[PDB]
Amino acid sequence: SQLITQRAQVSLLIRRELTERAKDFSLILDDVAITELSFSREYTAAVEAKQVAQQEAQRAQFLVEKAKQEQRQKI
Amino acid sequence: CRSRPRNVPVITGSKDLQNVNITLRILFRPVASQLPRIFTSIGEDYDERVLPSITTEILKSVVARFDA
Repeated sequence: SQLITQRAQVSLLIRRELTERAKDFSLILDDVAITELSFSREYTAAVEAKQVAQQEAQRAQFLVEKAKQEQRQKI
Repeated sequence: CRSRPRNVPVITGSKDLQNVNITLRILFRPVASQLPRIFTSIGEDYDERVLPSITTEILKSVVARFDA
């Protein structure tokens, strides 16, 4: 999650450290960015499942409202 | 007599004996003065005879002492 959000600074740190690694190799680095950061399947899917769980609690809350209306309807 | 990087991979057994693949880059170059001897014994192609042996034996020496 930090690699995704804090990624600008991830770029900065990886850039410093590769600059110091590649200086010994006789080449000059000027501008470099970290561009791909993906994680396998599950973080986004579970986040959306959590959102669906919240909205399903709300959906059942209005199932509960129709429970009131069926309450008095069937009275 | 300039510099060259050479990458040696080692499938080293760690302490828990997990086969860990470690690729080591060794930057290297020859020595100016003893290029005569270097050719009498080895020849023009001094570099390739050396880097893999030392690097493999030594990455094994190291990561053998270390865990996955």
